[PDB]
Amino acid sequence: PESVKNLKKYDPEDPNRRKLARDIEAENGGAGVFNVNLKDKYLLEDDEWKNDIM
Amino acid sequence: MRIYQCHFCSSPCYPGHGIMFVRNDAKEFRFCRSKCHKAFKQRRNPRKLKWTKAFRKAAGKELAVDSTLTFAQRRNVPVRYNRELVATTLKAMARIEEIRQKRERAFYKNRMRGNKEKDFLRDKKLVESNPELLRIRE
Amino acid sequence: SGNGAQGTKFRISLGLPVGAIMNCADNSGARNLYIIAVKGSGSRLNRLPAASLGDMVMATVKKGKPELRKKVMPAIVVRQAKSWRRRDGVFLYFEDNAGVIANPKGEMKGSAITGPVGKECADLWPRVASNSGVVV
Amino acid sequence: ATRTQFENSNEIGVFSKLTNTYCLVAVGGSENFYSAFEAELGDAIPIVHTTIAGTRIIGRMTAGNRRGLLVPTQTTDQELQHLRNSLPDSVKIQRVEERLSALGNVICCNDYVALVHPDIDRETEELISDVLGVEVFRQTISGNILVGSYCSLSNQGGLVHPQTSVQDQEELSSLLQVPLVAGTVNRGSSVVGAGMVVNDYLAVTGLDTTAPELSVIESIFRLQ
Amino acid sequence: SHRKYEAPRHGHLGFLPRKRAASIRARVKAFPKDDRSKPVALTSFLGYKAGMTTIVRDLDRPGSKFHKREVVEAVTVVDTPPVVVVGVVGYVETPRGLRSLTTVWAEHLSDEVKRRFYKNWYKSKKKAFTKYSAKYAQDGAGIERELARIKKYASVVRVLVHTQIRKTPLAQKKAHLAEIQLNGGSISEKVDWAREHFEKTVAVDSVFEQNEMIDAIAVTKGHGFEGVTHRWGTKKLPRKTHRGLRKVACIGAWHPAHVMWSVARAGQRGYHSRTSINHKIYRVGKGDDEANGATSFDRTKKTITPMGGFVHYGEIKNDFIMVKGCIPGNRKRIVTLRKSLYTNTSRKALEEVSLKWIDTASKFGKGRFQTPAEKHAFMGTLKKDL
RNA sequence: GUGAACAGCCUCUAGUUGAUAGAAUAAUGUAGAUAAGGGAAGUCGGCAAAAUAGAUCCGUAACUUCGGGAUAAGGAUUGGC
RNA sequence: GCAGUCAAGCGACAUUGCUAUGUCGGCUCUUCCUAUCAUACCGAAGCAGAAUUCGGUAA
RNA sequence: GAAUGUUACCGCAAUAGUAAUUGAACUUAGUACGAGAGGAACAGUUCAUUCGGAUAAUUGGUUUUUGCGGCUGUCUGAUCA
RNA sequence: UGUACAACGGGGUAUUGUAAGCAGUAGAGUAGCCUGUUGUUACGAUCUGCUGAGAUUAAGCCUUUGUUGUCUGAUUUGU
Repeated sequence: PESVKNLKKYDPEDPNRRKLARDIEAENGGAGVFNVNLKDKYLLEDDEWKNDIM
Repeated sequence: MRIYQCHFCSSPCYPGHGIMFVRNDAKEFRFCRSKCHKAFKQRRNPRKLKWTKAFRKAAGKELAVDSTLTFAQRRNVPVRYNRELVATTLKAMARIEEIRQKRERAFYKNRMRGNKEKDFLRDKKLVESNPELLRIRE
Repeated sequence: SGNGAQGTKFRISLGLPVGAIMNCADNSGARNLYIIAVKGSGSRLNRLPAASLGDMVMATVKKGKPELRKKVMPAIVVRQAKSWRRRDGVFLYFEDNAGVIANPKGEMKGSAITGPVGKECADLWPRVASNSGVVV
Repeated sequence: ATRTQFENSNEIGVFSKLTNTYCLVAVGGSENFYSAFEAELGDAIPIVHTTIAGTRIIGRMTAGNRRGLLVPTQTTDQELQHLRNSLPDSVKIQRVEERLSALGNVICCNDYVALVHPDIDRETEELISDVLGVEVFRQTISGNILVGSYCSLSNQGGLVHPQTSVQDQEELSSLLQVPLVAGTVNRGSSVVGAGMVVNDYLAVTGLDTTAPELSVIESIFRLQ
Repeated sequence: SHRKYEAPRHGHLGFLPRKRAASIRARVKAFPKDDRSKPVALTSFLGYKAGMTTIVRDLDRPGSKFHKREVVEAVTVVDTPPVVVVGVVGYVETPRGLRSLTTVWAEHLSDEVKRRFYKNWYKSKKKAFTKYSAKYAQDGAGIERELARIKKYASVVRVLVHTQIRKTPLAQKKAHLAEIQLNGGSISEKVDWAREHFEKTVAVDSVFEQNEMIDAIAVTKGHGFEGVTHRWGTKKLPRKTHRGLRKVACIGAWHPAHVMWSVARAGQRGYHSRTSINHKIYRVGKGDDEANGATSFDRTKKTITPMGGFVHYGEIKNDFIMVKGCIPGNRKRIVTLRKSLYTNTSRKALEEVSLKWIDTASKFGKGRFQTPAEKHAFMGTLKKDL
């Protein structure tokens, strides 16, 4: 994919880089208590109902 | 969640109910209750048992094929979960259930039609063949 | 849990106590296994060690190629044949209890596994799942 | 070539599946495994936290390419819905009612050619061919019935387990129309298919993979 | 003699003596810390067990291998109709432990509690509160004096409440009096809040809530005279042992020359008050809300009550609390619900329990349908229909 | 009558209703049974239980004093019209 | 142990070569002791990590 | 279970007993340590072993519900029962 | 002397499995009369339709807009 070629390699150590949600996991509880929301990741025509329950 | 149809009776099997059997053929058989599981373990044929839906479908006691039943299928191809589609399906399921109930009632009425004539003939036969009983009655 | 397990073990009914015979499910040439002990079981008074689906046990081959007889090696149970509680909410049981032979590292002796393989065993043992052509 | 690990399992292929347009990873454990793919893939292609039949071996229970994805019968409707939502319309998702639910091990395929367990019925073979749009052949690697576990394939190349014979290697290379190399992964592990996941531009393997193994993987897959 | 083997003693020695409880109501021993920084609130509630049922919950427990999976589990249903305050007790600390200072009753009491004070109620003249009611009125002073005395010397305030038995399907018709310690604001605030609630009713959602952890205290099932084998789990003798085999054979040594109290003799089993803690509430129900057994993942307008009603119990028809696991005591038994009693901070307590589907199939047998509509749709029209 | 049988059970002729009893079904016992997976891992020891049991047909080894083993062993059937 | 060795006291420590004639056992049970096998907490050991030895309270 | 002026309800607690127990899994982290081999703490999180208290939600087990059906001998003239 | 209680009865929920009887151009086949070659009338285990029919339903299931019946039998207790 052309997106991969355009994408820049991950910076080994730099605050100005992709979040790498592992960091998000660490900053809000850690690996033992963090609750990953499977929602908000998929694509829908309208994001307003992205959290709705089937 | 998923309600499974009993292999021996096709009845809805809710989660946490009944027993499931897995054979070396790498397929699963689900039984709603211990009765069906025991019947299957005896190698019985559901088509020969009157109390299972298989016999009724084969015997024609109930409508075996109908247009309403085509809506329910194993959707191997998923849907993108559109909110409007959810409500449309919610209404359509109720409408289809009502229509299927009406059609089943019509089929039952068509199957049971003519019993009145047979009952009347039986009553006539009983009355004609019992003159002494009627004479004593009045 | 012994080496090779990649997670906690579910609490399931005990199917195979010590001395139980379980059929083989790999192309290693063995046909039946005799369980002598169960790894990870806490021995208690009068209580015969018992295994279950996904458990690792030490067994000696009783039937099959003679080269594998009289030697004890770790074995993993792939079928229990006793009803156990699945978290999905179904009391499922297998036709016949069976197991496979593997080294303590979890590597499967046989290149492939035959017949159904329990979910609670394939999930816990990556090698079993990789060498198993059928799950559930 | 990048080194990563599951919670503590070095068999990356078991707990993950990688393709040219999407990737699948297990939800159990933590996000350390998930973040490893992000470092190399970023957000160019979707990465979905998905389970199959409640197991973490989704990498071996499912098989597919950039054009489609296949799941076994044990997959619940919730998992299918999540996979459909989390992937673009260009990636097909088709439930498979085949007797052998181990799609990842039974089926080894790339964007152009596929290999399946001979026991698979012709109906499922045709379904795989249509959904994935690839040539499907019934073949085994030197008697290894599970092609999906003992072989790895991609548009750049493929890798098979060391026991493959020279004649078998030549036949498989001719059939798949890609270079093939017989070797080990994860420090001598013979299960190459389950040990690592590879695509046209990224190979991910366990930490145990030695430097010669990484060099061989890079050379055969032309990643550098 | 070390007997060559070590084995754990059969049965816990703390739950002795194994005698029958003095009352069907399991009196609560200890109340929470009673921190006076929070608003006044009740510490416990009274309910009646109404059988059990199954629940499928989308477990969101992080770290666990069931994270984001669907797990089926058992939940107990307790009938918890609103409770009405009928008095207050002022307790004054003493060197010999807490002592009851005085008790103040409400202006009027329903026949349910008046019945609790008689055993031949139908023969009784029903003189429950003929003079106390007369003393309450015509001066508004006698009670006020007791209230002031309680405010002056009381340390912990307990509210007298009783269940609305007439609302439950039970044919008992008798209410159960109980003392519930008042937590929250100062004792003056406690009595002021209790005073304003005289003759009024208190709901259950104001005490407990979803995801809350509670402790179950109730009398266990009675079983009568039981052998040691089942009473303590003693292993059976091999076969046909002389003078019986289902009993402990050796009772003690020659020295001492007496039977040790801990040798687990046979005797009464069950009917002993027991306390269980860390029970998570899964759902709080209301009798005025239709579709109590419905869920966001079900959409079915059905009540939690199983088809044909519960076994040995009527229809809920009132507010109820759904709790996972098993609660001591049998159906239609008075059970008191108590707070966790400690500042629980485990992830299980913090977990949010959003039910996916609630089982309402008949408990009278191998139920296959959740509501009569499903049964009619499946079986279809019958002979009796026409 | 069933059944090879005076084996086991019911019935006709004939003879009996005599064994202190009313209420409940606590533990433990006496007599008889059932049980998911293992199938002796229990015990001094297969102690007790269990398993095959009649009839028709195929077949029946070592040994042997040729008379026996033998119903060896192991297999197929049993109803009604 | 045998036969020596020197010597603070009135012979301590150190020191020289070799060197079944009985019936009790087992299944269940309760309790007690520490002279601590495992678990809690610590000190010394070539404890770089890992693993391991001894020692102190603790049944 | 008598005596506590009677009955009933709600309470305090002198006193006696007392329980939880142990290993694993993620993160820490292939990080400190280490020439290499290999390889950890703490904190946070998730299960299981033994034991103890409950309870039939689901599943297993029992049938005198002798509840519902079928089978054999025999008897009520036959059917039904 | 009233959302009072008890025996029935009506429903809900369950268990089992298709009841007696009727009719059949189903029914391997065997017989009178006749005269075929689907003859007819007889026997005929079973099967088919009334008939998911019939039976039980609490002795420790839920409910009851109905029917019937019951509601002053003895003793004891005092600061």
